[PDB]
Amino acid sequence: EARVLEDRPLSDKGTQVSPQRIALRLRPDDSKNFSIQVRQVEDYPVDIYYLMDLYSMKDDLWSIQNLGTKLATQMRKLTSNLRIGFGAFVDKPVSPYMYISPPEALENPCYDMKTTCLPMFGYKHVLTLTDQVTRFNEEVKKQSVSRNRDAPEGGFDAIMQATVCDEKIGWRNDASHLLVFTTDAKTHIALDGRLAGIVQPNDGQCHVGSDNHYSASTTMDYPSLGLMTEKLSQKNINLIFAVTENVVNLYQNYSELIPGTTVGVLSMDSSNVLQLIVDAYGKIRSKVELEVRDLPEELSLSFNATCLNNEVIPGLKSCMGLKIGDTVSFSIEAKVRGSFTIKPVGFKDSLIVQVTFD
Amino acid sequence: FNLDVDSPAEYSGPEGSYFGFAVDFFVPSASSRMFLLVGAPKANTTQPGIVEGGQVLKCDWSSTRRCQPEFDATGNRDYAKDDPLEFKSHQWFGASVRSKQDKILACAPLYHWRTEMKQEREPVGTCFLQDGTKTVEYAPCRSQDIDADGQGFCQGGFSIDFTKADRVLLGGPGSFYWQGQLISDQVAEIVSKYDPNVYSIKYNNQLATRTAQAIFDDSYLGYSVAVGDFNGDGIDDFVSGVPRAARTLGMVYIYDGKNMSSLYNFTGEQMAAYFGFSVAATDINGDDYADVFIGAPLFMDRGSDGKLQEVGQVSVSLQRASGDFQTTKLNGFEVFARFGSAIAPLGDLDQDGFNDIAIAAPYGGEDKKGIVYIFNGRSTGLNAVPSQILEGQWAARSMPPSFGYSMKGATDIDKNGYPDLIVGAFGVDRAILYRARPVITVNAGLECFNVRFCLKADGKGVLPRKLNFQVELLTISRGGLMQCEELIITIFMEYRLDYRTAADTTGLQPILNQFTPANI
Repeated sequence: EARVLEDRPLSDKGTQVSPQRIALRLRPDDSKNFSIQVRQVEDYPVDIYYLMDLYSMKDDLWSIQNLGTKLATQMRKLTSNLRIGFGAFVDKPVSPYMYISPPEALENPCYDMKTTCLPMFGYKHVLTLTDQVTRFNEEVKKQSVSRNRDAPEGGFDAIMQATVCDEKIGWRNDASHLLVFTTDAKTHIALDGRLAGIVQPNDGQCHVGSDNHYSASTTMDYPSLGLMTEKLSQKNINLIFAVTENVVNLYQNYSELIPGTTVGVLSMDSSNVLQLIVDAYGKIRSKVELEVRDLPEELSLSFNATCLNNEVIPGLKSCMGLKIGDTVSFSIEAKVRGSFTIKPVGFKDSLIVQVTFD
Repeated sequence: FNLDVDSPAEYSGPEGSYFGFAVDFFVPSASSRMFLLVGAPKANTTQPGIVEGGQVLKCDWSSTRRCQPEFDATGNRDYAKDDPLEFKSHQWFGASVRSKQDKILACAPLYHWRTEMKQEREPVGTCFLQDGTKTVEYAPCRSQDIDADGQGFCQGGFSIDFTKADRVLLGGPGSFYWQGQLISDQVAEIVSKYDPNVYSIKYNNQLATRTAQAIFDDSYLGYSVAVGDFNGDGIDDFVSGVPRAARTLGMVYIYDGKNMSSLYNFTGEQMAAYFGFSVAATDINGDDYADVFIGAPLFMDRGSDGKLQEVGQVSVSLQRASGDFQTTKLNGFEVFARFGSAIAPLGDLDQDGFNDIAIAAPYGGEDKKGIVYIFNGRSTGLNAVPSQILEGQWAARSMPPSFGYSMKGATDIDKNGYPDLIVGAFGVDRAILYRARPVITVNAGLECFNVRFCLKADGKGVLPRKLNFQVELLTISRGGLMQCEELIITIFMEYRLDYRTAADTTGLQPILNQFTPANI
């Protein structure tokens, strides 16, 4: 049987899944049917953590000088709780990535072109998620750029640390999380660290201390596409690849390996990031897909999506064709042959299925 | 299945010194011993003014089990007063350690030096060669082609492998804007053209790859290397892994051992899977050709329902006479186990007539202590299912134990007829040795009530003359004819071999075959 045991209405404006705690009870070698009802709530709170990459991106800093105000003017038209954060990364400050050759390049890595630059840093958390959009502006003016010898950078370290650090970044427990990722170069994927002498795998723990720097840059290797995926779904974070036109195809293929990621064509000076993010909101909340945790090994479940207008799509667990928010339903079977959680990707609401075998 | 687990040889080292990052045997053609060359790339030497240079240690097998290291005993050299030339500190001496007869090639990839022209630091990479009483330094990438545009950031000695004709092959994945490079020089040329005053040596038989276009930028050619025949002649060919090969998919290049032309290329399937992290060339089906084994520890297999889980993947390619390859992939077992990290050939582990291979997952199993898988090849390829499971025994201390990240096989240290395996666990800075127990095969018999139960046995290598079995129905000579007795519905008999008496001085208890039954 399947006792509902809990059900609250799909909330009108900013509860998303209708049944909260079903009470499955299976005789061996049998299967019954579930129920689900997603509701993309309009005007849901939004948090945007602007993870930027700063030498070829020095013009981007000037072109996004007033971004928080332009964000607020064009984001409060679809939400009422908006928070902005800022973080930066270049690459690990270790040997085969940074200019340590001249004795004065540790302090000024750009002592070749006759200018000034910041010493290279691994990951920097600058601004926590605040509702004050002017703090974004006044903190982004105090940002300069650094220089790295290699072409690939430490982007995945920054994404990982932003995802796992929760008090430092201040992702709300009840919010729609957007992570922006703007860069114009490739990335040093996992295992790109024994060239630098780093062979200790990433653990997932967050090491941004009170100094706001990733303290394990020269001690731990880059994260992989599995550790990142395992942590991007645990904390329900959506990642947007605001990359240039020379890295779009590269980051599109990484995107089609992690659920909940998209790409955007970031201009040469990040002069179209507002429209990019706004369109990325309508491309992140337009897709509803379901993912499972802690499924018993002796259980197998099918997924019959019923979306659009009373469709009978036989097998898909995800639906395309949502504009802002729609009420779609997926039926479920579950065979035993002798707590498991159903939840959408990017949201905390779930159907906690209670299973008791008799 | 024949590897011992009960009593393995252990080998410790300095704390946090990465003892076991490189493991290799040391068989000399000048004596009657077999030592263990184990590298500790983060150890502290007695060189004055050098911190964490690293060292390579020789470990005795039949002794008090002591371990003692001297490729160099000098500090930084001086190019003009008040400024040094090289900086051997934190140089990772011991990241690679190879051996062939009385030759020991130990390299420090993260070695820096001040190029004569500017005043800078460049990880060119350094190596050291020892042929007995003569030890020499080998730095092919320490040339006048400087900076990242040349061989300045070469990281030479990252991966090395000897050649059957003494044509050692070097891979440095940072040469020419990290496009990667491979360098092969004769051992005769290395020792002959060696001075302590000439920094750049041009040699004469320099087989080196040259720079390509900017499309192949940051590809890391030279991550791993191997030697094997793939053109048809007698000269071994260089197989190298390119994990970031221009789309991070991963490619593997096979060059030639004579003029170094592009012979064969492989390509990966999943991006950021590291197709080419480790390579190994051997024969797994006994056709006298050379097979290839490319590891992809970060491959993300599609799970049962719809999920992608990272388990690792090793690609098995079988050489054919026409040059084409037959490819078959075997996926990892555990999640985040890095299966396909250290593929070490073992030779004839059980002397079944076909060579066997070892694939290790350094971060998989119980408490992620590392597990080594053993595979035995047939004349169809190799068995998909593992033949033995090896497990770590030391819990992680600060660092992951990383058991199985470094391995080396196909060498008999007992001279007992079966080769042996050495496994390095640098996280717990331990090195371990497993001895292949001898293998016996038994053919059974059992052809008023008249019953007659027969049995005979045989094996290879060192083995006691007579084996005491134990048979009950409900001493047999090794190599003799069918010995049996006759004494006067299902009738059941079993033969349980007496391992304890069939042991030897150390004990090396023999093992029975794999497919043989015991109940009839």
